[PDB]
Amino acid sequence: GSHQEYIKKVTDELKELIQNVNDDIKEVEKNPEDMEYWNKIYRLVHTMKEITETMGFSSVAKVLHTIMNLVDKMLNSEIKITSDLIDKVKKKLDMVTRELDKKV
Repeated sequence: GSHQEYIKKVTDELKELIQNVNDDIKEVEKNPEDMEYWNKIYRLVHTMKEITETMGFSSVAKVLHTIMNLVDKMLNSEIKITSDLIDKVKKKLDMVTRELDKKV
């Protein structure tokens, strides 16, 4: 129904935002200290979090919140940006993708 189309539109939007974050992570991988990509990433994730809260996707929101915490620490120089820190971000983003997949 129209409501089924709505949910499909919303989940497709979330998948596009995730792909956008993955595309920026590929770039920041080449130069981890590039705060321009970390900032864009933070704002993309914040956008996704807003959507998941609206939708009541609580399990996804909690992972997104975790990613924002980590990225915020990187932005406000609370920890040094390593390969391993980037890996934990990637690992969570993949969790987000799986958890979301369960909505269709």
